[PDB]
Amino acid sequence: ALTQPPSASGSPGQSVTISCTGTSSDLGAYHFVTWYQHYPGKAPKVMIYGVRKRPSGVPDRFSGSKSGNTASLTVSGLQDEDEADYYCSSYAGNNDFVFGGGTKLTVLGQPKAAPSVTLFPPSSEELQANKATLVCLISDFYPGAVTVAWKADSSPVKAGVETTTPSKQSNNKYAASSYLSLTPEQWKSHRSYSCQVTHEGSTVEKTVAPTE
Amino acid sequence: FGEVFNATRFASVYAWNRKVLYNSTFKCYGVADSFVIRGDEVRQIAPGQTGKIADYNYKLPDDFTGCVIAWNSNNLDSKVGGNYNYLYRLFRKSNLKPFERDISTEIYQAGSTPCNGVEGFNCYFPLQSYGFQPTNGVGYQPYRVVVLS
Amino acid sequence: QVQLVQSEAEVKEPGASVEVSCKASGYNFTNFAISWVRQAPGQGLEWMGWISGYNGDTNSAQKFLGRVTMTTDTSTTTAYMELRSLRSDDTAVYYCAGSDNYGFPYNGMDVWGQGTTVTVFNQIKPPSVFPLAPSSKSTSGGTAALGCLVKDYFPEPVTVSWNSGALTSGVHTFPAVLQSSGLYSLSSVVTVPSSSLGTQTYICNVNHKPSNTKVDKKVEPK
Ligand SMILES: *[C@@H]1O[C@H](CO)[C@@H](O)[C@H](O)[C@H]1NC(C)=O
Ligand SMILES: *[C@@H]1O[C@H](CO)[C@@H](O)[C@H](O)[C@H]1NC(C)=O
Repeated sequence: ALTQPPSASGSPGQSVTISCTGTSSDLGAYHFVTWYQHYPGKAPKVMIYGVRKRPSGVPDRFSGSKSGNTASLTVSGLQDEDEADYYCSSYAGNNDFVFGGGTKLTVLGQPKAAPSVTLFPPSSEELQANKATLVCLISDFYPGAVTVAWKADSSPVKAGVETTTPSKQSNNKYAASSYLSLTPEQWKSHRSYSCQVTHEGSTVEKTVAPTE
Repeated sequence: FGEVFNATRFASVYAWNRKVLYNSTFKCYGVADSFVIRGDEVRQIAPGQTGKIADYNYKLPDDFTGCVIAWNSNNLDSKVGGNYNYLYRLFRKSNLKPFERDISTEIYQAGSTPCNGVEGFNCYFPLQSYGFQPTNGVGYQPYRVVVLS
Repeated sequence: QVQLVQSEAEVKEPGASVEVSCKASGYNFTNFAISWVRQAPGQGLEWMGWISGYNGDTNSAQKFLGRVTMTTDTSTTTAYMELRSLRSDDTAVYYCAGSDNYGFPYNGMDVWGQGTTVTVFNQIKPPSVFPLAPSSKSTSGGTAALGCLVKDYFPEPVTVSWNSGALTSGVHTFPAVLQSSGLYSLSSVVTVPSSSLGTQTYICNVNHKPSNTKVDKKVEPK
């Protein structure tokens, strides 16, 4: 997989650049970087192929380039029709592809809003049922795209994580939730856990500890 | 030999140049050609080898009587953003016979749609730039190669 | 360039197999490379593999190595993708995509299908309702968040009220997460004055009609 920011945004007319980080065996090795525009429901659409070339019919306000192991896609004069998910992809060297995680591109209809984060440890009831769940609630952020990461004593946790897609609140801001599922022994064998929410380059971290 | 080994700039492998040093690789066979490739592709500069470099760029015959020299030039041939001035041939309709050079840039037609000299979604520019970076793994770093025939 | 036509939506159960068709719609796949790409709910695009309609060269992603089979009948010009022993996290939209290419589509895929939704459904499961107790450090002047975790039910929907609907202000019910197990979980939190923690009772009311279940969970201070 390639690495992409979760959210890129701008007001109508501005220029937005989405970066995409790969390795020297894909992005660094080839000029086969393709950017796909996607709206869930419809099929992906090629916007840039090669690294910088535009298929016919794609507006010239889309441009692409790369440097070392980092490719990038820039949209000039942002229009509402450009709001979508964008996936970088590359030839990976052995008749295969590698995709990025996707970036939601938002045409800012209101000012940015940083998220509020609330973290709940497992209830004693659930531990009595031989289960454990940390609950991370994220609300009031804009635009509606975040990255959630879980850590246990600085060690990244990627097993047992479930995260919603953001959903719009009544106030046009967005909410989301993440859940970390542990066994009670797992929950007790660490000294602290944390939920980390990244939104437009800014991070909020909440921490719970079994002995506090 | 100084005009070769001690040259400022080296050629790309697709456009390779023709023209006691024992005191990275000094493998001799049975006992001058200049270009730059990445370190992992140096093994293809030997008789009977296959790969993108051996088959599309520089080919040595199995009857080779000579010496293949190489040294790490990452310090010289890498830029932090990538040195895209060094390239190799990614596509070709056939392999080169021994000691043949190909400097063409005709668009490679990979599908049924003709190219008519234009790069397209299935119409490839046949040369691929290396983009050498100084922090690349040493197998991906550039190596200057001199083949004595 | 959406032009390929794919088979209708599929509803399968864990452990079954599925086969998606992709008809060329007027082309001849003899000069087409075919790729398959899936998207699971709330996730990104995922390349599954590719087959050459010209000479049959196939490659699969390491994730699906041994589980997927791609074939083409250029007689009817139809591509096929079989995925064996479905798990609940195989629930996704599956796209076939093509390009005019006798070898690998190095630039990716030009022509696309409309997608085929494949749902691996679960057995109906009642939820487990757990309290998320307010902070043990809540003092009179402050506000306190307390909630209900509704874990591992199937299918949607679930309704949550507080004090039988008497309490509406400050309530936030988060939309459920579709976990990789195929089950849903959601949370509902209300923000209250901490001064009321010792005098006021807070009860969430969870209704899950598909499993004919109702839970009333009192959330007490830590
Ligand atoms: C390159 O230059 C150094 C010193 O300038 C010299 O010792 C060396 O022999 C030269 N190499 C060749 C091949 O002449
Ligand atoms: C597709 O092309 C092949 C090869 O010429 C041919 O045998 C086959 O009948 C064609 N099918 C259709 C539907 O055109």
